[PDB]
Amino acid sequence: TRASLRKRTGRKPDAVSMEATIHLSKLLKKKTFSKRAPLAIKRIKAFVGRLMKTKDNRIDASLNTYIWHKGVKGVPGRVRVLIQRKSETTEGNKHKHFYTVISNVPVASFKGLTTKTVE
Amino acid sequence: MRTIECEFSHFAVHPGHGRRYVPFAFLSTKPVLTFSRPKCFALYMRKKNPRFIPWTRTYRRIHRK
Amino acid sequence: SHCKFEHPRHGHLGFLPRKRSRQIRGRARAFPKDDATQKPHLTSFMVFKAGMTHIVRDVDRPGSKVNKKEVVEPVTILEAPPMVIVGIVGYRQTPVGLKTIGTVWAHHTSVEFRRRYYKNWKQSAQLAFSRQKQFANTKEGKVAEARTLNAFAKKASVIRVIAHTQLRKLRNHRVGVKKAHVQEIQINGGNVAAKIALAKSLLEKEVRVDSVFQQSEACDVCSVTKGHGTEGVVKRWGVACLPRKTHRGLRKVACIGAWHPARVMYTVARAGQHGYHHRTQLNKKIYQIGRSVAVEPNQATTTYDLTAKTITPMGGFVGYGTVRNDYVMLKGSVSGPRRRVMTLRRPMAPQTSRHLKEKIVLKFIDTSSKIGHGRFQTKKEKNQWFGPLKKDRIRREERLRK
RNA sequence: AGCAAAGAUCUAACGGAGAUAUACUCAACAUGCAACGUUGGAUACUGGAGCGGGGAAGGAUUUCGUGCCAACGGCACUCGU
RNA sequence: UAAUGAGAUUCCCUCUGUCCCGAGUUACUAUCUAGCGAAACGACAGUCAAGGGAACGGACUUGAAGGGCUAAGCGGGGAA
RNA sequence: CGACGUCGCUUUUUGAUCCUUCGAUGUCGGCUCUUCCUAACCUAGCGCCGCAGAAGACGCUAAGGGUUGGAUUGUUCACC
RNA sequence: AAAGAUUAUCCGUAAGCGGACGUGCGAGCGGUGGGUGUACGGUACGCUCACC
RNA sequence: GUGAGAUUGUGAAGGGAUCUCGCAGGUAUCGUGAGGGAAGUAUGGGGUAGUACGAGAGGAACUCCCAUGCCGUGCCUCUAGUUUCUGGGGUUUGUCGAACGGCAAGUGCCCCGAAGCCAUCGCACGGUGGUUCUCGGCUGAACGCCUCUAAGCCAGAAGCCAAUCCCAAGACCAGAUGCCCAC
RNA sequence: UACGUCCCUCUCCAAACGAGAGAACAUGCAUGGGCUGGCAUGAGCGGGGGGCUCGUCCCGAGGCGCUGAACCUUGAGGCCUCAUGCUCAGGGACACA
Ligand SMILES: [Mg+2]
Ligand SMILES: [Mg+2]
Ligand SMILES: [Mg+2]
Ligand SMILES: [Mg+2]
Ligand SMILES: [Mg+2]
Ligand SMILES: [Mg+2]
Repeated sequence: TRASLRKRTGRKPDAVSMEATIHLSKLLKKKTFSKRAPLAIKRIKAFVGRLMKTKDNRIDASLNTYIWHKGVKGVPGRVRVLIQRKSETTEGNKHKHFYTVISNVPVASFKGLTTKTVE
Repeated sequence: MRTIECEFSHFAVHPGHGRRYVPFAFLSTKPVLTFSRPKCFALYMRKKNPRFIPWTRTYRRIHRK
Repeated sequence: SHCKFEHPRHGHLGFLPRKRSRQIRGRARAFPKDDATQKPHLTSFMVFKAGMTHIVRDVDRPGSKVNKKEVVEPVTILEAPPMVIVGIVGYRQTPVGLKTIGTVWAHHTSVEFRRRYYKNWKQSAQLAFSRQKQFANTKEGKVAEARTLNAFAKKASVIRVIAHTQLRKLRNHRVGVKKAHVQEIQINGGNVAAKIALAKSLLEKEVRVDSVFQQSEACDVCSVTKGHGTEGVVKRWGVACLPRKTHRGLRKVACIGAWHPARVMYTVARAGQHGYHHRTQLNKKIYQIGRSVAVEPNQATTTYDLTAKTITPMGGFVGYGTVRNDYVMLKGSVSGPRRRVMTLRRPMAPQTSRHLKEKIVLKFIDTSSKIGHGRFQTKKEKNQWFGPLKKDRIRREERLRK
């Protein structure tokens, strides 16, 4: 098929970091105006959470400021966002803990921007 | 049938698409006026010229060619 | 005391229970009456709904005010990839009913046919029709095929074949199902020896829609209604809405019965499931049996309209995509949303009225956009209204820069 | 049944027992969720007939610091009249 | 009887979802979860047709139904 | 069609009664909605006429389907 | 619902009548294997494992 | 017989007997159609015809077409309605120093607005057989003729019952099937 | 024992919740491009009633040009495989005294 003819390598390393645009208007359409900025944090935590396979997602106040900078009902249509996956586990856990710190990338135009891995 | 053209914007009005209209001060040559949009009929009601609206065919034939 | 004035009651009471359909597909509860003087032929075919549009045609109706004048009629587009026959069942009459004698199979079944047997095909052993495939060409299994083919010739009055929609030739992105839709199509015509020979000959061979129907006929469309959830009594039954100053609410039936009989009746309108119901909807006149784009790049082109254009509108059918296969085009509406499988079945109504004998020639098929207001019939017409735009003059600047 | 007037909260770091809590042959998501206080930052609100600052009547320690969470503060609490 | 009236009445103009005849959107509920958690009510209980009867039965007589258990409704009965 | 008589059906009137309910059965008409009955106004077949046609009187089998919009009145009713 | 209903292969009809692998080695109807084109893209049709 | 548990009211490791049921089905598809529901109903025009009938005045009807009202089931191509796509723009007051980007006014307001939903405000569709009532008859006696009735027949209502249509095996379907298991 | 089914995950022809239709390494999802539509010509820059300064240079709503520009376009869920990203022995529970 098309998913079988892919140049699939191994896993990416446990510290990976990539930039992605998330079209936020497709997630916030006809939601009530007083909660569009509260549950746009949740739609970013779910976007990178099923992307990096993490439950710990940190918003890193550059991104919190960006989706709130036009009030609670003026959430932008897109954000170019910087994911960084890390690894830090409390001593004694039977399983390894990964977290994700998501931050802002200011671009001034979202056209022609696809997903790229940085560093 | 035939392709009528809109009164305001001179768009293409193919069969079963537009909405025709006939006023009390009717012309002998154009008794019924064909419109393609409500936006065409709305600028006809506020009595705008077809030129000076940049998306009609009257504008595009006097300014841009 | 009697009701003070009379209105006819709300809703047909013969479409009860207004519960969800047991299955999403159109299924014929009755085929046409078998005329054994005819030639053996199939009676139904599964098509998928692909939006709708309108046409222009001139009317041959002597006596009418629209005689030899052009009308605009709405039509619905139904995409029809051919169905592949995989079985032959045969039914025998009993005083209880109509009992199945058995089924022969095709010796070669599709992946998407035996996908219908799995809730999860990719994570499975995929070994369905695997011991029937190898027993069918043993010595004892070639006997048992001919054993039950003879038992059709002895006992069966009704011969049917089993087809499936063949969804991999339906290259559709939005019909997300990959397992095939399976139904039985009844053979009508001839005696039982003449039905089985037509059932044997088109076995493991695909049957195409223009071999079942003709261009200017009618048909029945067994199909499942578009679903609307739990709806109240005003949306579901069409009752009158109460005056504005009513306490606890408007969109209700005021009296649900007398003191005696001290029970609510089944005739009283209540709330519950509206939509997703099976309907049969006879006398759907067919206007165009289309042909695939690999054969016909010019599908909507008429004798009287020489614009070279396909059946798929500008920007596609909304929510569906592109009609990539053969298609039937019917007058009017059929019950159901787009993407839903529908059964075109031959009519049981007498097709003798002069409205239904009328041969159809078209003059225009609307291939304008269904997004927004349709304005251009082809993309060649939008590139002549709009000249070179800005994004074209910088693509022409990259093409000179190379 | 309900806990629907008085717009509204979000974020990171700390604090806290309140976590990042897993019998194997498991990289993580799919097996520890929810919830608390403080400071910073963002976003709002009250809008000077104020969820501002003082008095009478009434109350009489609710004031303040420090500990502390059994019961109470109709959800919660590490907070508290 | 002019002026005045949250007074009672009638017509006309403007006006409109009052209506023909309904449709569609919003906030909050209902609805689902987390925490918390009542009341009214309660003989026993609860499918009907006819008959009889304190002369309108859930129980009696003869018939007709009825596999069990659920969620959201709803206002015909329980002379609620 | 039918006086004088006469034999009756009906329980959409009213009177008569006082059986049931006064430790309560919410006491009118609209509005809404469903069903039933026939003593049939319209529609399907009919017979019969002081039935030429056209309109219609009377009757039969039939309750499957239909039986409105208004002015005044709180009205059932009435009346255009 | 089949017809041994008393033992036992099927096919086709009652009188008839078609054939049915032969003895661990063989063969036959067959499910899956390698290379150069056919019917309405990819499935079929040419030329190692089970069963008789 | 073979697997699995329990004998929990007074300490502990043992192992006797006894009781309870598990020991064959699971999953997936195509159909059957008893029984129940149940629907389409009215109208006007054309011509037939200014004909039948009639002194004249007047004045029909069926086949056959064409439409329509009420109802029913859908549908969204068109047209219309709806916009929290706050989509694009316009505009007022306050406010980030001004432009930019905006924001506040429980969606500030105005115009256009996709998609979706939706209107007799648009569009499409709405079909067969019998039984027999009234009745008119046919043969035909009782009653040597007569008589639709007594036996027997014919034709036959928008009624009734089926077909189509909707739900459908607690209607318990040795109806058919795919694959595993168990015999 | 196996075939398998179900949950979690994804999709929306379904939907109060269940159930349903589906998919389960799949152009499946994500973003971009093009189309299709919506509005109506973006920021920025440069050349008109009048009015300052000492023919020139500044203040000025509006206008014109680059510019059918700019933006929006599937999302409760328009189109096109048109390009690239992401998946790395899917995980739990039954089937099973
Ligand atoms: Mg839906
Ligand atoms: Mg609440
Ligand atoms: Mg304020
Ligand atoms: Mg508390
Ligand atoms: Mg006063
Ligand atoms: Mg029936």
